[PDB]
Amino acid sequence: VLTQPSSLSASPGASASLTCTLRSGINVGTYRIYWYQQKPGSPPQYLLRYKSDSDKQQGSGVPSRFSGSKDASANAGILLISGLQSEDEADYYCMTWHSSAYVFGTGTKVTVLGQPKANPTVTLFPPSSEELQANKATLVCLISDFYPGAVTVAWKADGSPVKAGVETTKPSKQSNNKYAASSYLSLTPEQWKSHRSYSCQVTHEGSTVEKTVAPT
Amino acid sequence: EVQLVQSGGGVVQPGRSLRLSCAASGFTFSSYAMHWVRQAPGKGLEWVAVISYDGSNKYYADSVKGRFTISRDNSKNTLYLQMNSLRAEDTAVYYCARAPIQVMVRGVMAPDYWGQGTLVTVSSASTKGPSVFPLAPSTAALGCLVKDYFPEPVTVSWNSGALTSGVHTFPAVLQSSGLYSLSSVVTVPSSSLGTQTYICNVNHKPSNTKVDKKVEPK
Amino acid sequence: DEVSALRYRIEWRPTGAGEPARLDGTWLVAKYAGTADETSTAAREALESAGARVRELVVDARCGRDELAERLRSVGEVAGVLSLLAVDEAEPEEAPLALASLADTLSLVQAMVSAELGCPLWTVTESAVATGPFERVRNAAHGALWGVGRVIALENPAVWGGLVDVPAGSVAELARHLAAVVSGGAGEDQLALRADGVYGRRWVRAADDEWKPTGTVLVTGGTGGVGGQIARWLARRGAPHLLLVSRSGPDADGAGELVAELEALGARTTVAACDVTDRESVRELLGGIGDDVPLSAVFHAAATLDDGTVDTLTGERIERASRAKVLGARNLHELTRELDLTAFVLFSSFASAFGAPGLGGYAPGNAYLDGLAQQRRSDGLPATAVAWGTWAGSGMAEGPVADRFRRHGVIEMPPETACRALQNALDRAEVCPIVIDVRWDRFLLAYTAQRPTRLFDEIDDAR
Ligand SMILES: [Cl-]
Repeated sequence: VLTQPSSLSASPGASASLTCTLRSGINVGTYRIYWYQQKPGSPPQYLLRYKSDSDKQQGSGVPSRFSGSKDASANAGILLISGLQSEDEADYYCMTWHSSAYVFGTGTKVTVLGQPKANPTVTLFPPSSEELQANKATLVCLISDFYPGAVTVAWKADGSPVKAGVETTKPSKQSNNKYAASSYLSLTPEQWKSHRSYSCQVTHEGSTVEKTVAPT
Repeated sequence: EVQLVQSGGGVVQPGRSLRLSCAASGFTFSSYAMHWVRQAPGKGLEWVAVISYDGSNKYYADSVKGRFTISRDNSKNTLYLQMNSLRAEDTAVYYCARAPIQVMVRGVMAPDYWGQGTLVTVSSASTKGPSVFPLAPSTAALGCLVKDYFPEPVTVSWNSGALTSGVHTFPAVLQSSGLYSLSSVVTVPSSSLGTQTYICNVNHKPSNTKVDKKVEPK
Repeated sequence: DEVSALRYRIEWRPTGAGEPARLDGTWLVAKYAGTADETSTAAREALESAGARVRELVVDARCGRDELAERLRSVGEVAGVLSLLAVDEAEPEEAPLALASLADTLSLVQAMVSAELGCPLWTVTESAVATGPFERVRNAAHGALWGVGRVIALENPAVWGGLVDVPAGSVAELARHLAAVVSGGAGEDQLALRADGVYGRRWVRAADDEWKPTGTVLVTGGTGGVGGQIARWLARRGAPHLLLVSRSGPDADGAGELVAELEALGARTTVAACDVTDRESVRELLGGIGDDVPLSAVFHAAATLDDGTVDTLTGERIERASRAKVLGARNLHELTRELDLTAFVLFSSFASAFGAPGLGGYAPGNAYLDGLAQQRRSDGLPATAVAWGTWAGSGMAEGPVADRFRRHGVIEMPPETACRALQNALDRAEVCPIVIDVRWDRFLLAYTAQRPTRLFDEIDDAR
């Protein structure tokens, strides 16, 4: 019923026009379109609503660079973010009443273009005493504050790749707009003590870094 | 300030029932229509239902009509969603959300304030509390490994909420076994490691697991 | 049956201007110094060509009726006045009845009476009437000149010649027909000149789909009188949500009891205090309507004020008395332009449909509604302007005026029957239904006691 582009990108200071298109055979004119912003790990936040120049309202506390309008040609509602800042990266949902229900659009992710590369911070933990005594062994590779959000993670033991026992998360966006991921290598305590040293290798944008732990 | 405190999530078996509640404070509950909205993880917002300020009007999405009942208790400042015949499609974070204040004797408007949400997981899998292990320091990074729990979520604080700077709690990994694990790490000065104490506070509400693990240098 | 006998409409029928003509004496052409030079020229030539002396009478905007009366006593033996005050008239931003041509038409009429000119006034308007749906009313306020002019004709026959509409910006029709019109052969005083010929205003009897209230229905003047009856009717027809508006709102006399009455009839009802002359206040009100009960119909029953004073009619007092009706209508029109309304009903009156002595302060604002509904329909928007007769029961002072209407053959309508007439008018999408109980035997003799008319030539009961 309500169609939004999955992604929209613009550089800081630009005017991002987010569209909310209604099915053909239904006139956008009479619908009051509500707009919500949702940032990682937070509840949606009400921005504004727009039906026409006669009937519109700004959400409490919402900066006025967020504004609404409609494009009758496109049969679409518009959310305009003037003066786009990095703080405005988020998912944006339109919402309206239709029939006997409210319906949300499919959502638009807004990326601010031209942000500087951020190299990953890599922290490696060996199995703890308490876990070995419980007869298990987990190595923990934590990867934070990288940008863009693409990393590859490989583990090696004594120079040789380690395929088995590895579980890696997809990248997830942090509240500062950089990305985080974690990788876990699960071993038996005998496996742990077997090899000489283990390594977590993090490749980001064609640069590879490594951290190493040794049962010794 | 306006608050919507949500209760009643967790695991529920396909076909069975679950009742969510949302306790409201900081405004005159009976003057506001109330919505429920849900979001399956990583997916879009899906409107569920609304109830008018005085409870005489209710509307539901097609996808839940005939299975869910929304209701409110204006003498207890509480909102309810009674969910029945649940399927895997119903797994989501469920948000309480308040409309703006009522002006006319009849009519609803879309939410202007949202609660924090509660995860409902429709599964045959059993609830399992986590094991907590210290990650010793080796600035210095130390932390807390919270392994093998189901379902989400787990929260981690440090020193009962007094330590916030440089605290990083990572999204969980979902293993092939179906169980989750996560890590919480704090970056602290190395000079304090001898004196200052560091405790991670782990909460897995679905299984009533609360653990306070001290993390010392090895 | 009861309902069908209430039903009329205004039509424009082909008619003869009159034969030949030939005028004597001096004709004054009244105009503003700035406007209407081309039409004045054609008018002069057309009058001179029929054999009249013609002199300009330049009127000041919003002039005093006493200096104008002095001027008229000096010019000596005038045979007629042709007014172009409403020709080539600017439309500066103001409330619709602030119109100078309305104010100066009244002062001109009064100055002609004060100065004992002994001659009729003829007023020209430009696209102020539509002879059919293919014509657009250009400025709905100019119909106010017709509304009050019909009253003036009933109060002082000698001073009112008549009213003549021409296409805006053309002189050929006025040039062709003007002489025969003012020579007054056929007793026509309400004429439209068109490229294809001459038309006279006429009353005519008016002989699956079923309109229903949905969402929110708004009633202005909704806390009393006719609007309160409308509220009750809407509640019986199942209006999901009634929004009643008046100046006093929930403090109006009887408002709390009215709300309880409507709740018992079935309708959940909101009452709001709102001054509908204030566009921004109306804007706020419409923005508070919920999404599940969107505004679906407007019933604009805001009444004309009457303070109970009997001064001479002035355009200024008419504009003030009728602002809720007039400015409220225009505000609601502007603010609902983009909603999907099923009905936009303006409450007009027999005061503009045919007029009566004493109703000069009421006809102009109701005439404006008549034109605004036609304009909206030309522009693709829903609109109904119901010219009501009197209503029984709710509202209306008892005394010598309302007894006088009944004596003159206008019988109060039961609210139930009037609302059924409105239902039928809505189901048929009539733009300007007239709904009135007339006893023609009596009414016609009262209406033509001092002045003949052709307005009722097409009604069989009239002959
Ligand atoms: Cl999405």
